[PDB]
Formats: sequence, structure tokens, C-alpha cells
Amino acid sequence: GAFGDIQSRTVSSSDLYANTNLVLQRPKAGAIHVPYTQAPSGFEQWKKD
Amino acid sequence: CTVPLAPEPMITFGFRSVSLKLHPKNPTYLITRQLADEPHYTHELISEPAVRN
Amino acid sequence: ELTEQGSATIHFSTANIHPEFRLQICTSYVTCKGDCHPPKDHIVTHPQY
Amino acid sequence: YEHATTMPSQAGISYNTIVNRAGYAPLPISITPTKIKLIPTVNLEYVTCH
Amino acid sequence: GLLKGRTMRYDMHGTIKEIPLHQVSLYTSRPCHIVDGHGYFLLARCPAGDSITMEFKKDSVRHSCSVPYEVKFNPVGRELYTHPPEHGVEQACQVYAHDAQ
Amino acid sequence: STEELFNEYKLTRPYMARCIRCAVGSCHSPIAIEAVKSDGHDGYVRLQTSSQYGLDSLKGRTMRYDMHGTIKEIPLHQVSLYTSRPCHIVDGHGYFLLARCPAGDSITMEFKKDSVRHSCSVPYEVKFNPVGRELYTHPPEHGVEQACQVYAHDAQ
Amino acid sequence: TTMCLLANVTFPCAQPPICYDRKPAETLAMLSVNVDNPGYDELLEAAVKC
Repeated sequence: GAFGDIQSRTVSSSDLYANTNLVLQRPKAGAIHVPYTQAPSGFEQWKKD
Repeated sequence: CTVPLAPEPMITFGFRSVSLKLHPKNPTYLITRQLADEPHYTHELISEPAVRN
Repeated sequence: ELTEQGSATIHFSTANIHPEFRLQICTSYVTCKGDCHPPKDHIVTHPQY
Repeated sequence: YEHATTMPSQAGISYNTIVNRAGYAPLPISITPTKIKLIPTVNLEYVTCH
Repeated sequence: GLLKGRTMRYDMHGTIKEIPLHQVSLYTSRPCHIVDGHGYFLLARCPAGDSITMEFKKDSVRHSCSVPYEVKFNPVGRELYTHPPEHGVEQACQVYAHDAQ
Repeated sequence: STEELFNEYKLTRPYMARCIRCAVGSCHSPIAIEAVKSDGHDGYVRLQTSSQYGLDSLKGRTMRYDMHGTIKEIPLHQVSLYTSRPCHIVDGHGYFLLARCPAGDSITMEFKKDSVRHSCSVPYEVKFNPVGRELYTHPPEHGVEQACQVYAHDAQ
Repeated sequence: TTMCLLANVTFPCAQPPICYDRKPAETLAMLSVNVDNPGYDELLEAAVKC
């Protein structure tokens, strides 16, 4: 939820650090999907600040 | 009815203290109260990222 | 449960930094003496025992 | 549990310690430094030759 | 519904006429979605807005009615969504029943 | 040559998926909306849908969707979408589409067959981003030019 | 250079043996093992057309 929740060492580094508070939830009865909950993007919140 | 589910708060513990980092997707009530004879409740609508100690 | 010559292990809870109490076991009183230490957590999720 | 210590700046030699929390089991910590570099900020000005 | 499946029945200067129900559109602020009709009543699905406009179209004559009635949206629980989500914990609510019982 | 760039989506098919807010209830839809990305400035979003665009069942302005196995098509000017106002579709390429949308809190793509009306609404925020230091909502007639970032209008 | 894979045959990635209008799922099987490849774009762009 803050700046640098995604950290890639260079622009094409192919190794990124992700700490985004991703949590998986239980799907609805009779539905094939992957539900999840996570804190919103901190680069957008940093652009808002 | 299906209702949404807010992100997990990030709880930091201290001596007789609880901090809470709260990143909401859409506006969300935080309702706290103490389990004593004076509850001192707190009904607040948090819409932005906010730290509550 | 008591055996003939074994050793019985109990669990207890305290607030005392130097606890000392007479433990009654079925006829007799034995003295338990020690030094307790602070725990590792600040805030826990169960009430006080 | 904030634990601060100090290690001498010498390669090859293992450095050992433990952490004694006052009512728990001692937690051993081992750090063996292998290769310790020192890379300056280097700024080319010119080359020369014959 | 008058039997006939998805149709509107309306008086037109004396002579009662009819059209299908997919020819009738309505909107509060965004476009709504008609679910069903039964007698004088209709069950739509509208977003919030400060008026409601129903209109159908004949061959070249357009008919409409706008009334200043507040149409409102109501979330369930302690998160104030504007559009209902794709997933989450199940909760009890109180909605209009689809059937005409 | 554009066919050397469309050649990837010859390998694939459209599919049906789950849309929680259809024309009546929650259906299995040909036009399920996987994502909406709106990070450019002057109103350009980029939908990732369940259908495919620019291919027939190459053709210019068509949508190629799936229908219970049977892959059908319509022209692209039959598809409309909106957020709070009506949007305006530019073009499509494979699973993607480029609209010119105003701000809102959802996307509703919809098209109409002989009598069956198909729709899909998803609660994804569509945001509008101005350039510089004068906050508008519709871009002006004139002024000066600034360095912005918009979504590109061509597949490449 | 970079040699792609369909079997134990290291072929040049810009020179495919087959096409997509010939085989329905063998170009797909060629793009299976060749995902981790710095010449995937060359392989695909040469491998669709004749």
C-alpha cells in the first residue's frame, strides 16, 4: 500500500520483490474463479500524494 | 447478498498498544470498543490509507 | 494419575516474578519455588487465566 | 527481538554467538565472512598510449 | 404480461395496444435493466439517481415520462460499495422478490 | 504487413466466462471482461475481454466471440460500452480493445442479436487523468502542447 | 546463434520445418518447449507463415 511494494532491481531484471499483502479467499458456490484480497497499489497512491 | 471484503489490516504490537495500517478499497467502517465497564467505542468511516494507534 | 515411584508433571499459571506456593497433593503439601520470566508477546488473543 | 552485536572485519574466520531470551532456549547465530570487497566510485578521464 | 410472455400493454387514446418488453428502455442516470413485469408493476435494476425516465419508441413517435423521484442504491454491511462485487463473504439482505406471488 | 502481427491470434479462440452482472442475472457470458487498464491521460482505456477482435469466424472491424462452442461474429459497430456516459470504441486486436471512455466506476459492454441482448458489467473503476496543472474533464480546443502518455493505437 | 527445440533436433529458430495451416497442434507443441527462449519472437514470426 505504499511506495516500493514492487521492487525490480532494473527495468528488465527478471527478479522482482513483491510485498503486496495478497490473500486468497474462498470461491462462491457454483463458480469457477480465483477470489483474492490485497492492499491496493502503492505507486498509484504515491502518485495521488 | 454477496458483500465485499476489505484487505487484511497490518497489526503491529507494542506494550499495551495495537497499531493498525488500513488500506481500504472502498469506504469501510472501523468499529472499536474496550471490553471493560467503559467501552469508549469508536465508529469511524475510513476511505483512505490511514494508521490508527 | 500417580504411579508408585514416578514423577508427575503439572502445568500452572501465575503473575508472580518469584512464585512460591504450597502444592496440595491429596494428603500432603509440597513447596514449589522458582523464578518466572517475562513472556515474548505484548498483545495476545485470549483472556487472562 | 532486537539483537545487536559486532563482528571483526576479517575473512575466513567463523564468528559465533547466541541469543539468550530470559525464559526460553538459547538461539545460536553463526556468521562466517568469505569475501569482503571495497568498490570505489570510479570516474574515467582519459587514456594514453605510445 | 397481458397471457403473453414479455410485453407491455398500454392505452392509446382509447384503443389498447401492445409492444414487446425489449423495446422499452429506462434509465435513472445510467441505463437500467428490466427484469420482469406483472400487471401495473415492473421490476427493474437501476443505479442511483435523482430521477427516473421510462421511454419506448413507436414507428416514428417517441413516448417518454420523467418524474422527479429519487432512486437510491443501498449496500449491505459495513463497506459502502456503489456496484456489487465479484466475490466476498455471504451476508443476509432484503431484496425485492422476482416472482409475482 | 499487419497479418504478421495478427498471426499470434490465429492460434487462439474466443471463450465464454463468468460475468456476475449480466442482462438479467449472473450468467456465463461471451463478453466477460477480464481487466480494464486506464493509465493513459486523455481518456483512453484498454479492456481485456473474453472475445476477440479483428478476426472472422482477417476482417477489419469485427468481434469474434464464442457461443456455447460455436464461434460467431458481429461487426464492431454493433458493440457499445459505457461507464457513466457512452464511450467510443477505437479498434481491437485479439483479446483487447481500445475505447475512449470518461470516468466512472464500472464498464458495461453490450451488444444485441436478433432478440437476445448480451451484456457484462464489472465493478472496475475507470479513471480520467489530465495533463499538467489545469484540471479539466474534457480536453480543450486549444492551448499549448505537453508530453503525455497515451495508449498506442496500433498493435506492435 | 540460438537453436530452438521440437525433438532432440537443434534447428535454427528462423527456419521452421512446418507451418500452422499444415499441422493443427505441432506448431503448438513446438511453441510448448520454446517458451523460455530469447528467440521466441523470431521462431513465431518465421513459423506462422510459409
